[PDB]
Amino acid sequence: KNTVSIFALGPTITDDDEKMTLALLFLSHSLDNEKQHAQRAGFLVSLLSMAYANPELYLTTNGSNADVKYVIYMIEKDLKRQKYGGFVVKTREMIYEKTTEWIFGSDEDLVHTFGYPSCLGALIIQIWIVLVKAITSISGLRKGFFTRLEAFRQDGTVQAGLVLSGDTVDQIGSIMRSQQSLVTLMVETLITMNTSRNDLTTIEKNIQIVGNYIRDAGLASFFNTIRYGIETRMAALTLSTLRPDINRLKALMELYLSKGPRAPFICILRDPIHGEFAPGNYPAIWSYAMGVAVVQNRAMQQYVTGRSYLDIDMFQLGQAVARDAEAQ
Amino acid sequence: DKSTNISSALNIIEFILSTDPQE
Repeated sequence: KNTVSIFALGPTITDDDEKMTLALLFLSHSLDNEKQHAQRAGFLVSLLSMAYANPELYLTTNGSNADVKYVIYMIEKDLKRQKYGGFVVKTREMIYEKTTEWIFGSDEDLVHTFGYPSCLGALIIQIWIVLVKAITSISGLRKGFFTRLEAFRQDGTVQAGLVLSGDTVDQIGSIMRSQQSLVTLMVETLITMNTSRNDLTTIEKNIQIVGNYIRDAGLASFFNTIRYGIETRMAALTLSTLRPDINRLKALMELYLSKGPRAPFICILRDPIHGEFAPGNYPAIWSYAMGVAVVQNRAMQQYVTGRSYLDIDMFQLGQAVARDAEAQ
Repeated sequence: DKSTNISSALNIIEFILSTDPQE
């Protein structure tokens, strides 16, 4: 497997002031265009694993990917050395002189007021927010990123100083789309976070909050077809016309249950079965649900208009059947 | 979790199919 270099701070680095500086350097390396996407992704994994106390375990546990083998290189501070603030990339037995130059030689006030862990969390939460729309809805990433960020900024989770450039968010999305490796670790982390314990850091609570938005992304029309077509349990379900599409919806629901905890992230992971959930496959039921939905929900003709597949008869029946229901 | 959402629906569909044989 193509190896990715992950850089982890050693026990020698203790200063909170210093630790933020390394995190900012890790971001810059991820945004360096001279590096290839995979190397840049490894710098992003380095930043994300910074939250976790034992990066090696975090990666071992959640980073078991078929694509990339992660190599962890410890960054330590050597007080003898004068270059690059005494920082060095050292393996247990060796000092990597050239890699030290690569990381360091190659071309603060907030930290005292709010603290290192608060300040890193700003950087790490922004990286996760990119994933909500990066794979599923590339076009709306910047709008979506800021939408989710709004809440965090007001909470003060993300300070105004630490907010990420639009150019930065676009790069992070491209790296995520390019490297499935990144996405698998993030998804697996979320699944390993399913087990509920009081042992969740401020950041891990924040990760799970973003995770709810990331969990069922791209399958929305499937869920809207279920909510406003099947859960309504109106009498039109008996119709012979809807019977084939109802059977398919059954199959897709059963398939989704099959995929397991992985299932919410089908479209995010770009699984082979991810286009089987598209409303074109089951068009009559989708049209009916969209009719019930426009009668039941304020607007939402927004969310579905000028679809090649819309069955006008089913759409109108759905509206009628819902209108009778609204009376009661 | 949409598991309850899917579970509720699968049960509803099975009822619909079982009660109404081939429409």
